[PDB]
Amino acid sequence: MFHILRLESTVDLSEPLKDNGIIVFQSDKLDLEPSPNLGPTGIDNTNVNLINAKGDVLLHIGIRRRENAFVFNSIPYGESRGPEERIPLEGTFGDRRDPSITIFDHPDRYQIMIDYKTVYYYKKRLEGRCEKVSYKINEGQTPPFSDVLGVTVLYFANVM
Amino acid sequence: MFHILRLESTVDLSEPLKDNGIIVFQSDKLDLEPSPNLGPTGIDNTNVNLINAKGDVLLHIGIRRRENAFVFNSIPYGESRGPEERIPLEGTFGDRRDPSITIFDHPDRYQIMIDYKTVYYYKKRLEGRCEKVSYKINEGQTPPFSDVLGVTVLYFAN
Amino acid sequence: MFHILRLESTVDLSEPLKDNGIIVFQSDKLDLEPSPNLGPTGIDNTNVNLINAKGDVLLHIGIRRRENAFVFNSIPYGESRGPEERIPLEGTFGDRRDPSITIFDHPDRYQIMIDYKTVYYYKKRLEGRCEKVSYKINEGQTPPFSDVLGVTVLYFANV
Amino acid sequence: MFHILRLESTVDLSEPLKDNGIIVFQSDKLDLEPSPNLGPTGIDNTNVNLINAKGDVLLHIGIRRRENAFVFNSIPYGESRGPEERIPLEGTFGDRRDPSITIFDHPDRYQIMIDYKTVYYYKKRLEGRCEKVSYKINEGQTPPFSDVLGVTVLYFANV
Ligand SMILES: CC(=O)N[C@@H]1[C@@H](O)[C@H](O[C@@H]2O[C@H](CO)[C@@H](O[C@@H]3O[C@H](CO)[C@@H](O)[C@H](O)[C@H]3NC(C)=O)[C@H](O)[C@H]2NC(C)=O)[C@@H](CO)O[C@H]1O
Ligand SMILES: CC(=O)N[C@@H]1[C@@H](O)[C@H](O[C@@H]2O[C@H](CO)[C@@H](O[C@@H]3O[C@H](CO)[C@@H](O)[C@H](O)[C@H]3NC(C)=O)[C@H](O)[C@H]2NC(C)=O)[C@@H](CO)O[C@H]1O
Ligand SMILES: CC(=O)N[C@@H]1[C@@H](O)[C@H](O[C@@H]2O[C@H](CO)[C@@H](O[C@@H]3O[C@H](CO)[C@@H](O)[C@H](O)[C@H]3NC(C)=O)[C@H](O)[C@H]2NC(C)=O)[C@@H](CO)O[C@H]1O
Ligand SMILES: CC(=O)N[C@@H]1[C@@H](O)[C@H](O[C@@H]2O[C@H](CO)[C@@H](O[C@@H]3O[C@H](CO)[C@@H](O)[C@H](O)[C@H]3NC(C)=O)[C@H](O)[C@H]2NC(C)=O)[C@@H](CO)O[C@H]1O
Repeated sequence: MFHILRLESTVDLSEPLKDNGIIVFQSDKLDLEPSPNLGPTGIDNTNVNLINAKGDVLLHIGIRRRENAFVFNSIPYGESRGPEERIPLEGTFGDRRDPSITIFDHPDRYQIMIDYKTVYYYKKRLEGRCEKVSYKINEGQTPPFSDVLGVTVLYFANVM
Repeated sequence: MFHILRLESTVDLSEPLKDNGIIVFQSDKLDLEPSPNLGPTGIDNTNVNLINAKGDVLLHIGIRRRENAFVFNSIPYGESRGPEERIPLEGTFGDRRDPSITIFDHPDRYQIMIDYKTVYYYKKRLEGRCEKVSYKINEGQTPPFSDVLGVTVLYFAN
Repeated sequence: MFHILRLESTVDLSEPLKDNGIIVFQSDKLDLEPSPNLGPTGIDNTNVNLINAKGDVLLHIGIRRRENAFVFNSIPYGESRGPEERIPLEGTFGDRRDPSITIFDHPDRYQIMIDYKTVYYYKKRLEGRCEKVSYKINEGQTPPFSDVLGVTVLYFANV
Repeated sequence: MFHILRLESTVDLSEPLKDNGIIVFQSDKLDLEPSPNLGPTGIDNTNVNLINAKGDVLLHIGIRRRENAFVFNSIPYGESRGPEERIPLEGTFGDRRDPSITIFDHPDRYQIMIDYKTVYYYKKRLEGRCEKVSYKINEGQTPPFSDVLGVTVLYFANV
């Protein structure tokens, strides 16, 4: 289904994401210039995340404008981050004034696409099905996307 | 392309909608119960609109929960509404949680679908291409959809 | 729902086309040059047809390479054709080597698209829902499309 | 892009399949009962294949109605096959009358779907991009699909 995902909020999916589910995060704007306001955290960070019932972040997708990179990671509920997996940020967005981040579920990894082009395969690290998604940003910053995202959960059979 | 359309706002399209353009208004909420607060207007009205460069509402689609109806109309810039064309509200959205209103452009009419099922063909009345879309509601009411809609502009296939 | 439609054959739809049904005839080839041989009819004609249960051709879409024009019409079963509605052929095909003719059903008219671009609205003339489709050509000619077409029936909500 | 693929033929793709290319083989018929005639091979085998420029079968997808299984493998041109990877046949088809086998390319593997539901991930074994596809059957048998398939080559951005 479709979900409205407001910046700084978590939305519950209607049901756990089934095998091979696809999640599309849609923004209507793209601003790759770093947030004019860095704020108290010292890290320009806007992220989307796939969460399980327990609250673990199965997949964290962070955009780092000041670091020229995407940061992928998994974060167990109430625990610290795992090791980061990073790819350069430049050359990913651009072709769409309305950028999208799509994740395709696979048995042991997530296929991550930017504007429907695959940029990374992230090996799963934590157990459980995705049941929630979030869109967060470090205190006092402005995101690279619209402050509201359209999130669509779909299956291959839905687009065929 | 994709647009975020907030309640009581107008969004400009990236370009004028071309012939046979398709505009999909997506909500992640459905609440067919009339707005608990009716407000000063006395009319429970939440609507989406297609507007030309000149500010004319080419097509107005109103949801009237208190009247069991959809109201379609066109409103010239700074003038009054045209005659209203209505159809029942019941049996359209049903209870699907993410309702959508899709408008498919034709040369002389708009095909209107609720949840991708065609409900009405509205004969065009005003000239000009759709260049902006809006989402409005009468003072003091709560809408039957989410307060933010995802609006997608597309053309059949690729 | 997908169907194989060979040249000079008719194929039953799995069920009649429902309101607002979309039928897409897909070819893997395009050749707008007239058929090398004209044959005995003297009319270079290849066509696809939407037919009801009683055999009536609800909508006939003919491609006339030598006449520079599509021909639209309806033919009751066992009777002669009605008045033809023509549009030029030039300017339709084709942004692609695998052309398609898509028909979108509407209560009173069909919307005809070439390569998903609308080229004409044809007012319905005969009663009944489309339950079969055909792909036909005049004796001794070769078509502008592949000798086999993929026909897909879909609805806006599939999409 | 669309292509007509006849049984016992090989069709060239428009260009080598790019990363994440999706290939959909569509049939307008489904018949899982074993081929009435088995033939001299003694193996009821109908298959589709993805082939590179050198003629190597990058991926072989075989339906074995008398063995209750799909057989996946890669076969270098003019060389014997490698080890087979199999999954049961039962429970994959049956939901629709027009079955399809989709292959979604990944860097080191092919994601295989039956009726758009993923059934297997086959690790790539041979080098080179897919440039041809084929549809074959053992001598004297009839296939579980129509004798002509619609083959669509697309990329996620196309849907
Ligand atoms: C102290 C130590 O052992 N080493 C320091 C590193 O931990 C530190 O790396 C940065 O750490 C922060 C906090 O973990 C990272 O930011 C977090 O990233 C995760 C996803 O990986 C995300 O969920 C959090 O939202 C985000 N935090 C905030 C507040 O934005 C950050 O990416 C790391 N940066 C790196 C590794 O380049 C570095 C800081 O440069 O210092 C070490 O001394
Ligand atoms: C002069 C006279 O006696 N006529 C009365 C009608 O005017 C009245 O119609 C109602 O008028 C209002 C105001 O136009 C309509 O509401 C508006 O609807 C348009 C779309 O058509 C929309 O753009 C506006 O947002 C909306 N305005 C508000 C404030 O919500 C309303 O739908 C009409 N209702 C009808 C026709 O039933 C009718 C009864 O209402 O009585 C006549 O006697
Ligand atoms: C009254 C009279 O006899 N006048 C002649 C016209 O009938 C004739 O028109 C042409 O008629 C032929 C045959 O009907 C048309 O081709 C047919 O087109 C229909 C669809 O409209 C198609 O289903 C048939 O397959 C097809 N027949 C064949 C054999 O291909 C043709 O389009 C008409 N051409 C016109 C009207 O320009 C004209 C033709 O010059 O001659 C009159 O004498
Ligand atoms: C040690 C030894 O001799 N091994 C024998 C195995 O080779 C044999 O396996 C069967 O082999 C046949 C022929 O190779 C297999 O069919 C082939 O399958 C490939 C794809 O894997 C396909 O491309 C070929 O078209 C196809 N050949 C024909 C003619 O259809 C078949 O799947 C194998 N069946 C098995 C292994 O279950 C087994 C068979 O019992 O015997 C060994 O002794």
